[PDB]
Amino acid sequence: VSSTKNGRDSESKRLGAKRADGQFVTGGSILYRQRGTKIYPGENVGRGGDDTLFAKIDGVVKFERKGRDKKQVSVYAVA
Amino acid sequence: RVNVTLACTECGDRNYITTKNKRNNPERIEMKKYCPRLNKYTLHRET
Amino acid sequence: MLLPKRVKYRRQHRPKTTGRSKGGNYVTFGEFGLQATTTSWITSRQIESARIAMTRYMKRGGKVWIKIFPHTPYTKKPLEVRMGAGKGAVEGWIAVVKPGRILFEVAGVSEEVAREALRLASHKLPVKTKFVKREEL
Amino acid sequence: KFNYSSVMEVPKIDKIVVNMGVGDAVQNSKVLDNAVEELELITGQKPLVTKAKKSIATFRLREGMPIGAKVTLRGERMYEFLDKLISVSLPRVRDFQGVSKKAFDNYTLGVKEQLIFPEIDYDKVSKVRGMDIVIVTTANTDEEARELLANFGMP
Amino acid sequence: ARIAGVDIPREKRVVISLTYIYGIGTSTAQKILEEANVSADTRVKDLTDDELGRIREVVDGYKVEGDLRRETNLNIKRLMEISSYRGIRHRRGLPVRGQKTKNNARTRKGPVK
Amino acid sequence: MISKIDKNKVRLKRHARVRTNLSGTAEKPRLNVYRSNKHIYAQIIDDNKGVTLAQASSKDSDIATTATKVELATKVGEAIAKKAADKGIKEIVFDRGGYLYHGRVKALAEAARESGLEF
RNA sequence: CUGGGGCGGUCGCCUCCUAAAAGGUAACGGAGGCGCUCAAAGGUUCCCUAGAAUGGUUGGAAAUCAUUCAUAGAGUGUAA
Repeated sequence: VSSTKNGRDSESKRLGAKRADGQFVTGGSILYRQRGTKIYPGENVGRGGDDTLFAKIDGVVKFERKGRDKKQVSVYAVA
Repeated sequence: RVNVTLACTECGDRNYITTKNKRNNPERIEMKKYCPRLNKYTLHRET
Repeated sequence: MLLPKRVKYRRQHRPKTTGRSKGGNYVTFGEFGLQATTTSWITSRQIESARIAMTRYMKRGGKVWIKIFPHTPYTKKPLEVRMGAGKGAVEGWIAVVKPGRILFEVAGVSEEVAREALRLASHKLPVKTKFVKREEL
Repeated sequence: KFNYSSVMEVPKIDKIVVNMGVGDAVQNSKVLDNAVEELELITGQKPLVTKAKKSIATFRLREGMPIGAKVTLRGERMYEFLDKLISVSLPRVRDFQGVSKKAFDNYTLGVKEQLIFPEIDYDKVSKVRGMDIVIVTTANTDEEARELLANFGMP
Repeated sequence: ARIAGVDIPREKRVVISLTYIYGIGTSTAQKILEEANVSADTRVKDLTDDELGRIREVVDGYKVEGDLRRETNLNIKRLMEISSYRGIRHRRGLPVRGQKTKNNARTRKGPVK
Repeated sequence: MISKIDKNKVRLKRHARVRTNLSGTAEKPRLNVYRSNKHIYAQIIDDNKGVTLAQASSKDSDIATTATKVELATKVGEAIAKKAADKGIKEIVFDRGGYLYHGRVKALAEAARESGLEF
């Protein structure tokens, strides 16, 4: 009479990028959902309590490099 | 770990509820909260 | 009788058998060795069975090298019960070998003596082999 | 003296660190304070919490994560400590050796094999406490350090 | 006090201070000090101001000083090496006077057993 | 043989950590102050563009004067104050480089505070 | 619910692998956790940064260390 003990699992949290690079977004729009500092915040970009990247100014997104092995997302007011 | 209700002296309403350890701090907790009606940081006391 | 002292997981996923050998396609210890030409799973029982048949005819007159070690253990359900009840217990340890991989390596013996000793150990292996010598060109 | 190209390449004596060893206050309630006062009886400084009871680096009996005392003496107090180390500390020793590696506590490998508080004679002490005094110098070489160990004071 | 430089025993028998000092084994401890009112009430340096001075004059006036007696004793070791006895070839090894190497072990001189 | 450590090295590191959430920007420029073992230098810099628009030091020809080795700082602060008063003497962020706020820097910091520099 | 039913075992939430470089994805597939704790383990200002081997407790070959390497090897109230 063989038994089991590995049929438990949690729900999946839709993580990853929510906005593409070069797309127009409005202030308050989420840009990234992660568990830690996978992507640092750039210009006009704040960090939430759950390490969520959001925009504060309406403009276009821009994913660039910060340092040598760290990425960062910023937003520019220029339409 | 039990519930704690910070009572007021002028307000008379329990709009501030927190938690604490009876085994750790068995004495009454006394902090300075803010009662909107009085609109002044008053000294609240646990019942 | 070759098996790891301890492993993190006792249940693997069965190593894939495709492509060519990743590395170890040249003899670097002995002068002659057995090179595989087909892909199959080599168990520890067969590995020790071929080694005992090689030393028996060599009469302790040379050095033997094994370039393969069972790293993946496989399970097996006994007494053929109904399917769907979880994984079974470990049965033994195997090792995937792809074409171009050297199996054994002999040294300090006659060239014709190593050609006969390797032929006796090739009859206890389930893969087509080929006698090769140290290349240098 | 030995071909120093300037008048600032001459070696100096970096610091002087010493105090009691274990003085385990887990069963010695007042012996901790007693050893503290004994360390304060050679040089007047409050005793801190560190392993300053060795003859050099670390190479003795292991354990780790203890709770002893230590003292930092590096100015003109250090010169006076050396003077008292040639007076009271050569009353019972009378044996100048030579080494420059490790001793009690690349170190961290021991906390045993020390002295027995000889200058703390049982004239105002309740016990004997290992208080090996580590020598800190600006010595760029252990044999140059040995040359300084016999220089201006007992071999 | 200054009887031996650093008083070993403290607050105990007055003649117990000469017991820790080498050269006497409590056999001539009360036969060296014969000064007026030379008593003792378990107080070596307690209840006393001037008494060691006379003890330092009788210990210096005696044939044996305290270090010279051990000096000649540690100088006859090589002086007794004229193919005689005094552990000529005993101390070097482990065997000691009494031939206790067969009765048991060498408690006198034994490096590691 | 315990070796000594550079004082400017550690200071630089600390300064970099304090410059992670503080920078000048035209309207609110940063007042960087460099204190040496002889004199002290100060200059209003604009991080946004990267160009200085002010300069004041204790080794200046109109500042060099056998003082009490602390009065110079006060003068230095008042010296740049007037220079900054000419153009752009409003809200400004004071930078303490990497040293402590107590000491000669304090005197130089309060020197502009009593001059009128709204900071 | 269930590779017929019974017997057994499970039934909610959290992390990883399977999952095929966005996200999502099954089985009585493979591994672990939670049913809290904390008046400082909170807020703010300021300042700090393992293992090897030699003055030997005949020695656990890591007492609370001197300063080399640390180059982060640590550390984080808790599983990943």
